[PDB]
Amino acid sequence: LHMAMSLPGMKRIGASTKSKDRKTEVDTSHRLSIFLELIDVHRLNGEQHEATKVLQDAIHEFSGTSEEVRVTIANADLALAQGDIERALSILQNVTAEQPYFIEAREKMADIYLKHRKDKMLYITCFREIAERMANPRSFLLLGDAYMNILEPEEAIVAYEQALNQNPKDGTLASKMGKALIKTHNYSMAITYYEAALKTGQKNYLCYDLAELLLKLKWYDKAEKVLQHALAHEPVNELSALMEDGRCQVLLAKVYSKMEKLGDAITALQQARELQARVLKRVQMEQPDAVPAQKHLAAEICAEIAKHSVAQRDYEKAIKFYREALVHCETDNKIMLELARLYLAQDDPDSCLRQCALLLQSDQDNEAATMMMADLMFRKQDYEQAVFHLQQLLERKPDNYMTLSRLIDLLRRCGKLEDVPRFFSMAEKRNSRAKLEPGFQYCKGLYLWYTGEPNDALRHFNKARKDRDWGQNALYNMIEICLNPDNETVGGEVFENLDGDLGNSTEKQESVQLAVRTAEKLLKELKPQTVQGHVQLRIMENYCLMATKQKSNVEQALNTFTEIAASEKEHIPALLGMATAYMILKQTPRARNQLKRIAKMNWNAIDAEEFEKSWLLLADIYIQSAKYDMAEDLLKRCLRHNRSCCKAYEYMGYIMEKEQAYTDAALNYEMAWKYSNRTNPAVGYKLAFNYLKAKRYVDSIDICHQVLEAHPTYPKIRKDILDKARASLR
Amino acid sequence: PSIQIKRVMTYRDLDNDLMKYSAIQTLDGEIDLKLLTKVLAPEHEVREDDVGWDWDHLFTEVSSEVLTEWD
Amino acid sequence: PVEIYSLLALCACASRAFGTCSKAFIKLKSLETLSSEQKQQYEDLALEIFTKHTSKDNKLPTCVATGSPITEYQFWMCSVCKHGVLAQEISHYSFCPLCHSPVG
Ligand SMILES: [Zn+2]
Repeated sequence: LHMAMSLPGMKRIGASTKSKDRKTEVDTSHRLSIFLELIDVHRLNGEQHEATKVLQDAIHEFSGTSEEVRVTIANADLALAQGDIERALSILQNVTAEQPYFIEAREKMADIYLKHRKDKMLYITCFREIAERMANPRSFLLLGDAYMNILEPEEAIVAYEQALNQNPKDGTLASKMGKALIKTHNYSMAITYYEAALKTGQKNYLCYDLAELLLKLKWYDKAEKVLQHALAHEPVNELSALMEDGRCQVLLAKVYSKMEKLGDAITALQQARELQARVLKRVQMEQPDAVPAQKHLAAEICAEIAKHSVAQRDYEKAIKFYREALVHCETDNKIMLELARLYLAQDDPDSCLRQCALLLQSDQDNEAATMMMADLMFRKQDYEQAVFHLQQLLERKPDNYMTLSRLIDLLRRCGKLEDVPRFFSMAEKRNSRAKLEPGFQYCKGLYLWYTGEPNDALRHFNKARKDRDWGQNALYNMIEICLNPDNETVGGEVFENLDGDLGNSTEKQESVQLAVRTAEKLLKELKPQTVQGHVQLRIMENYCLMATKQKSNVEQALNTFTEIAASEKEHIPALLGMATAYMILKQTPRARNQLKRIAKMNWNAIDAEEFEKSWLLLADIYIQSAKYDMAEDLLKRCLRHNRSCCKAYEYMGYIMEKEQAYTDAALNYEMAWKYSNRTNPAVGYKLAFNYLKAKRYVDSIDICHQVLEAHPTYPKIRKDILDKARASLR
Repeated sequence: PSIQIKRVMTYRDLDNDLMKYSAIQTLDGEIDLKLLTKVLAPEHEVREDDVGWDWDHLFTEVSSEVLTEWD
Repeated sequence: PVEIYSLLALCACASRAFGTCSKAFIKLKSLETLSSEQKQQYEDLALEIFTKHTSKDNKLPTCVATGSPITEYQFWMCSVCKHGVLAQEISHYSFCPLCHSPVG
């Protein structure tokens, strides 16, 4: 700045520097900027006296000039530096309307009143004086902004209307009107104002505003009519008209999608794509500013076209349009994710892996990309390295919870839940309140449920039922737990025939009724957002009807499941529900045929639990029909796809018992006993019996002690097993 | 205690809270205000009993709870 | 500010004060320390609320006990916190609600 001082003309501008070079003359604003920068730098340097001296120099030099007011503002700033509020107030009060930068000085007046003295009335009157002394739209708009800052929306709207009356059209100002009216939530008068504007000599920008407003608050038909009326214009070659038509076409396509007309939406999106193609051709040379925005808009248009094609189940054109959108914009993570998800949907692991690798190269964490890659390589049955990827992501970002949830699911299918708690450790280490995080609570509930303590898992889930994201999944899990806590085969009768008298307790029926009531209460809490959500809600309402154990309700659920299956082809949950309905109502051969059909389809990463229930029920049917071989095959299949399915292990133990495979039966029963958290005394009875038969007396005694500690009243175990094992020790 | 008893108790505990706080949780019963209720605090947290607050005991209490919270 | 105005909006909604409710969401949306997703959530909730109902609505010292202004000139005053409590609610408290010093 001192070198700048030595620059020609930087000493007393107007000192008769007869250089005859009035083309490089130091502009007054530039010189004032130099001096103010020097003053600020010296103030940062602590040279308060030197800064004051330079300020006095500027005041002395620039008196009578246009920029002089700014100097006084800086002087007022110095007062704010010194804390002398009254001095700054007086200095800015000296500023009059005739001088330039008056609006800045009076705005600083208003800011000083607002921040320090908090005089709302004075804050209002400052802008009122601004408006009165200079009756221009700028002053009125500033007054409206001031009112909106003091939260007086009605007077703000009045000031805005005065602004838009001072200049009757003013162009952009009119649009501001609507936004003001849309910000104060005066929607009805906003709609009336848009209609009044549109009625006479206004361009389709207000048409776009009215269409957007009508879409926002659900009047689809009026928005569609307005959009069609505005789009009836001739295809003008003007670039601005092209952009306006493109955005109107996109909004109309969204309107059509909202009101369920897919073909019309696709046609509108195609027209928008053509318009955006013309725009991209023109703008690259006609407007350097809009090139990235137009490219992104074209990418969004292509993405929407592909998404609606997916909704129409045309996957090839969807892939093509995602490729086009990625060509338009290569940095769109959402489009990359959608392309990977479709590649997974088309059962093409290679392309999905390529997209996941590209996305992970783009961003290392990218939780969802980790999800897709881990699921893909889990389909490869490379469990250890997928678990490694999830564990690395979690150890890098312990705050992550959805990754933690998928890790819990993968570990459960891997039968390695023992490593689950340690993650919680550093999950607790990052934040002392992490126990209050909904995601951590949901993951903890999932782990507890998978280990076989439904009540405490449900309690943990409760704290996450109110989350914006985790709420829906938490409610789903609570419904599943309440409807069937024992995790037994719904409709299966391999062990129900073995539970003829144990199920006669009325307390069981009372608990079932209470759980059904609680599940029905929880159903009202759910708020489905898409058609899939409504389908899921209907499916679980049908499950609740099944749990009520009312024959009319069961048959109604059967009819509803049949209707849903007819509606959506190859829908696995619907098939499982209707098959269970046939099973319970003793339509056993129909259930057998249905499960034969179900087993033909291959397992997927979304309906795994439905697949496991289906396979378990089919194994039940086979065991009932004495088809041990294929039941064993299906049970091995289920255990291959999940390594901690207690019911599958119990079935295997029963099968090995039927063949007197006492060692294998004992191993399977032990595994089931361990994974059930020893809450089923009958399994312990079978396991102790199998140890006793296999001549392993001490292990039988241990299991008998465990069962009796779990249930001191459980009969037929002291004598039939424990006493006989004790007598055979020597 | 009976397992069925534990299940019944859990179901009643879950049923309690929803109707306990539906009075202010939602508007008119159809609009859910979970977005705005997040800044509220538990009932017992905003209960104060009329007890003298001497400097020493209050300081010791707040110091102990801060040390427990701080890590 | 976010906690203050969220609580104010909640009170307005629970007390049928929709004018103050609108005045609350205006500042809540206009707050500069909010994420874009949070702004969208607030805007959507306000849209639902104000489609359901109309947005239009229907210093003195402050009493510590109930926040109402102390209209009366004679009023119980604390010996420490220097903030008054109304004569109709002094007898209820054995210590000053603001500072928990003994009443007197
Ligand atoms: Zn006091």
